[PDB]
Amino acid sequence: NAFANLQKVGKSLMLPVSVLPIAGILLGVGSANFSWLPAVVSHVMAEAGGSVFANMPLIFAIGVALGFTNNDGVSALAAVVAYGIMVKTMAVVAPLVLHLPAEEIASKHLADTGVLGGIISGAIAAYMFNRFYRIKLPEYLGFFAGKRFVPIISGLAAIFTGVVLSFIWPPIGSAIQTFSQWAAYQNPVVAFGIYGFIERCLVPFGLHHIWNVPFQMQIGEYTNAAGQVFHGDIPRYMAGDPTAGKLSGGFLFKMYGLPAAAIAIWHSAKPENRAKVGGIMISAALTSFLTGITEPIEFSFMFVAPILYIIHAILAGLAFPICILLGMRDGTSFSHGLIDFIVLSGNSSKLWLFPIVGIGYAIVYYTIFRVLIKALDLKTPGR
Amino acid sequence: NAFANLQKVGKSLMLPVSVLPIAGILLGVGSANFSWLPAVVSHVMAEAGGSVFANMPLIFAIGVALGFTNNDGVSALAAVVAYGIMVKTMAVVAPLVLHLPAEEIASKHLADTGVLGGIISGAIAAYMFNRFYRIKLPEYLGFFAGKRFVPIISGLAAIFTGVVLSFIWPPIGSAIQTFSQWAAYQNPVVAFGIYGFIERCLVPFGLHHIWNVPFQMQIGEYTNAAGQVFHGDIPRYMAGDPTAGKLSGGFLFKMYGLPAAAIAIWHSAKPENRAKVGGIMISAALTSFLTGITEPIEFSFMFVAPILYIIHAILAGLAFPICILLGMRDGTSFSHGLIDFIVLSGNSSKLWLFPIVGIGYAIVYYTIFRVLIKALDLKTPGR
Ligand SMILES: OC[C@H]1O[C@@H](O)[C@H](O)[C@@H](O)[C@@H]1O
Ligand SMILES: OC[C@H]1O[C@@H](O)[C@H](O)[C@@H](O)[C@@H]1O
Repeated sequence: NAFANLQKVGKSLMLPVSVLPIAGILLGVGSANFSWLPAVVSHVMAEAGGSVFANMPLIFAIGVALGFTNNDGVSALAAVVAYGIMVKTMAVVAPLVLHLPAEEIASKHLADTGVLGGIISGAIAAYMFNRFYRIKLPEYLGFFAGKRFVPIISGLAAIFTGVVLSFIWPPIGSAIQTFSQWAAYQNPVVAFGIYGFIERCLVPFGLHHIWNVPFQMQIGEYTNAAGQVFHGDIPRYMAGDPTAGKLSGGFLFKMYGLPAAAIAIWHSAKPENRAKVGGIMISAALTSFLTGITEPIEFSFMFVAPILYIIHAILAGLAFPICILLGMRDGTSFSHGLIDFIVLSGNSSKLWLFPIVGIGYAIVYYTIFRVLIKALDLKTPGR
Repeated sequence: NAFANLQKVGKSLMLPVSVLPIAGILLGVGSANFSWLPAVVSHVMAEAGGSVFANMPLIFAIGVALGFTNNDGVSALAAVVAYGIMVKTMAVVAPLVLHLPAEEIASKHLADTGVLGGIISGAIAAYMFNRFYRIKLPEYLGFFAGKRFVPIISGLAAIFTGVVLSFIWPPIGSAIQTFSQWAAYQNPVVAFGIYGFIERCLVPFGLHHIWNVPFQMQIGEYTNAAGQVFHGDIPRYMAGDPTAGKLSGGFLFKMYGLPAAAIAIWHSAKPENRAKVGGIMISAALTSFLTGITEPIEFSFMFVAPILYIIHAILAGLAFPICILLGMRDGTSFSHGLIDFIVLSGNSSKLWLFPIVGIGYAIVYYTIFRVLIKALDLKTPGR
């Protein structure tokens, strides 16, 4: 059941992403320094959003623990304990292993685990909960027995894992740093084209959350004037990173093409199966256009027309290079929709080109889908 | 149902306490600087325990949220978000309200909420979960609907509450600071005598957790060489505070008298109801002697012999002044037992007097219970 196990990783890694909108509303608006809001309000909102982003590794740990424990809050408490213990164990052991000052390591994040550390801590907590949450102790130790024993063993395992990972990290950490530097600053064009293609390829099976975690949460490192450091395209754009927003190509298809593809599916639908198909597809198009959720649109032609899905994946992969080359920069919280498009427009660049290239993308999607449905006789909804 | 509501507060405030043993094992041993352990091991364990104690307000928020949401992990995630948002909102607004530098406020903790802030955040998260965890949104916004909407509204409410409390705190905070200073440094004798008496009076109904939260977690302020600041007798003793350990009077009755009271109950039991009574009471005595859990012993004579319970409460209240005056200093993690007595003995003082005064307390309890059962015909277990 490896395939199902991988899915639970995707769902568990999605939950930390679902709480980004509150960070986007606060940090996105606050960092924009809108003239129609007092500076105090913007500063407070920015600080609140930065607080939300400072706990992202802990939120990931909680997500993993809840995903692998049927959403039990004691597992979340164990994840908190284990994440704290592991982070402090690594921070105190790594200077000894590397024989370098702790301050330099912290500043350069040589031993920093971040989201991966949160995932490891949450996995430890989930395993300890699943094994020991029914542990029977001697009658005179019955108090610590059960869910009460989970945090203690989780913390012990956490300190052990902290020592082990303080020994193990340097190589994998250097590899991760090199990959992040490449994909963020050296060749972001091909990097994010591949990201888009692989994400569309993985969306059918739920692994796109796993594939997104690096690009959305880890690659890149931006520090604001307050000294807080952000990792990933999403937090870095919300924080106000001029180099972020490389995921802006999501808008081009999510808000224009997939809705245009749905419109094409509606039009190509038979008249006897046209009204209901149009209702379903307009609902899906509105969903993808406002929130950015593509699954109602993509699942319609995911299996019946694999050729259409491959063409969509290629176009989506090309969307990100198009925006990067054209300078179109606008970020999202969870998925690329109109709400995120407007709320997060404060730090955007060339926001006017988005409707233009979007109309182009809609025309391309509509024409391609209509032509290939007529030619290849693809059985899109309503057939 | 106010009485039941108060109970849920006690249970919810107990859960943060139940994860103290891992802090006690690590911080208690690590801070002791035992010669039979390498300095590196002790330092690592101390840092891990300090990490556990740094998140105590967050652990309290999670406890409240889980207690008032039937232990749902999404409520814990909402509590994390809300606690972070509220803490940074207060830290950024209070300097404006008080017109004082933020650094001075943070150092002196003038606007610090701590455990109370965690409780407030957890209450916000629990209320928002209970109200909105079934919220129905427009079909095109269905993604944010449900448990996904709880963290966003919880964070908004958290920032609003942060502003309100940054306005409201100074008076109540000054009152709390004065009470803590008094009970910790000015008249700890009467303070902890009253604490013991009221704790024994509230144990029957579960409010003793609420009554303990201030003394255990808030009164006092100790900072170690690492710069971490601890609040409450328990963390301060674990950290190595010479002035802490005022709860050491718990041992005198929990490990000696209540077990001695159980032995007296066994002896006074009728021969036909003596073997099983002795088994039950020896199990209870072992529980209270090792872990410190008094409920098995106290509930035996709680209702049948209210006079005995009142005498026990008075003796327990006198226990803490006795230790304070005699200098007997030894701390606990959750309750006063032999495991905590040994593990946390590294920072103890006059550990030799504990068995002596304990034998005295056992003699007193045994004599009093036997005499009053023979005289007043109190129907202790086995009658
Ligand atoms: O699965 C929900 C959403 O997750 C986002 O990260 C993806 O970009 C979208 O394509 C998807 O609809
Ligand atoms: O209720 C469990 C335990 O809680 C502790 O805080 C009290 O000191 C004990 O008397 C009690 O047995």
